[PDB]
Amino acid sequence: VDLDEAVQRALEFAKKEGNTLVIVTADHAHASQIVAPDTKAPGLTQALNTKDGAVMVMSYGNSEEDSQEHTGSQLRIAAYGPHAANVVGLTDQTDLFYTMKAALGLK
Amino acid sequence: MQVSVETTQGLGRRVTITIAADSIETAVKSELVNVAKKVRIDGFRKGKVPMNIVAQRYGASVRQDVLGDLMSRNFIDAIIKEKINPAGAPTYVPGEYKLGEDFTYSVEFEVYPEVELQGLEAIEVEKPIVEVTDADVDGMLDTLRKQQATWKEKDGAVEAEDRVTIDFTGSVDGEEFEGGKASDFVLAMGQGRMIPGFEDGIKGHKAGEEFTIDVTFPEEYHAENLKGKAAKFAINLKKVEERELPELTAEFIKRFGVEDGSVEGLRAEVRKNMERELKSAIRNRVKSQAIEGLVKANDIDVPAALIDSEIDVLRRQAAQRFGGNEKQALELPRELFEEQAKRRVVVGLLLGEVIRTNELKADEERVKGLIEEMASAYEDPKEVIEFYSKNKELMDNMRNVALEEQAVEAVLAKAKVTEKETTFNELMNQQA
Repeated sequence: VDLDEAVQRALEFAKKEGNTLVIVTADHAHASQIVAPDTKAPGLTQALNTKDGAVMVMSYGNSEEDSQEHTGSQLRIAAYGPHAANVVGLTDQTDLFYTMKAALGLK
Repeated sequence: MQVSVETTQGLGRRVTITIAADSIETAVKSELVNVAKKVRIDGFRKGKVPMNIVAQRYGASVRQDVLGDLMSRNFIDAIIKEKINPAGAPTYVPGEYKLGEDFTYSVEFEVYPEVELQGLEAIEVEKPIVEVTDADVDGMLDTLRKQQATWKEKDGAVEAEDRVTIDFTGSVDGEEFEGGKASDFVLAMGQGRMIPGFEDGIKGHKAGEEFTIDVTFPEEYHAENLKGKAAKFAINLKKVEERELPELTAEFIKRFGVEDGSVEGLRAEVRKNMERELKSAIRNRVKSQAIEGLVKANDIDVPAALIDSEIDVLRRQAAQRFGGNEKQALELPRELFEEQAKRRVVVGLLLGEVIRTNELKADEERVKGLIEEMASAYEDPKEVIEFYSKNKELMDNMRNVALEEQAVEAVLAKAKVTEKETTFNELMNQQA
């Protein structure tokens, strides 16, 4: 006859410990992330909507135009780096009507 | 040439080149007189010592030195007559070399396999014709006002976008769960640290009343210990607050990219800015739907060569923003980039095959549009237009991406693409 232990406060205290706004934080993994990857367990501690990193690169010193110059590294105006001199020399007949160089091996 | 064109497995083809004994002894000998020319002693050599002695005794060390080059000469020789574009990485596995005898080495590299286009018409893409309408312009500007809002209190009136201070004592299904209480929490109505039902019981009342609300956790709600259960929350309203709209002062509103600081100039400024973000994100939307549909619909054994290339670009991209690691990028954990890069290869293979099948070529005016609009995202377009259009190497690169986009829209003309017209609330504004 020790029911007073099981019911002591509520159960233990309430259950155990607390929080800023007490609910068990579940994810809601949809977002602007369209149905394309797997990512069945993303986790991710809240985050900020979808688009955030833009006016800062979080590297070198590139944000304000003061320190944006010289270290202008934030992927400003993009370009492909397939390796080698695109065609290289040997393409022979890839059978395309213009040399697409997204990716290239050998080096 | 003395070669044994074997295959290790599938793509990995092993052209085991063995340079002929006579050809090595001659090639090394020809390189040894070049060493003598480099040190200028060739003209001091009176021919008193015959060439056999300087090759066999002195040049006994300088052998693998010459073979390093010779392996590459037979490589470029082989792949040209074999008509193979050298994929993988040329792996010269040296069997052995005896004194002036045959040098066996297994050159292992990849070949390009059979590519199959399929399920092209099966792919379900969406084409959202999104613009930043007056609703989106003023609505999102209003959200910006309510994010940068002046803190104030009011006597007993709470609405959907105000602020509150409460202490609650909730219980889920009848259990005083994890915590139970949450004392003096400041709820800015418009946050997302609580579910619907809860917030709806806050945002339509006044301070002084201490009541309960009935909420229920969704079936989609990933916390199983809460999922389906009805949670009763005794909400104690102690403070009614407002995140009041701040002043859109001329000296403040100008700072959003308006010269004179006109409100109509801000609406116009965020029209062009949010649309510059928007249409590029529409491009990523429709393209990634087509691209995923392509990979998922199609089968091919993917060369590690091209995977290493896409990983490498993603390593540079990572290191760039990971403190700017100066060409340390190569060492960055491959597994982070492995899958997405291999995906980006399957993209390049299928879209390249769509360029072939649909017989496409990059249009200069299309490349021009891409340049000027990508550069219109900056206050420096002119130097970008010059950086691409005055450089055939980088203009050809931008012909590659233009033709790749033509390849996407070539698949879209085949695929189940549902075109719709809608507001900015569609595309990135999926805040759920």
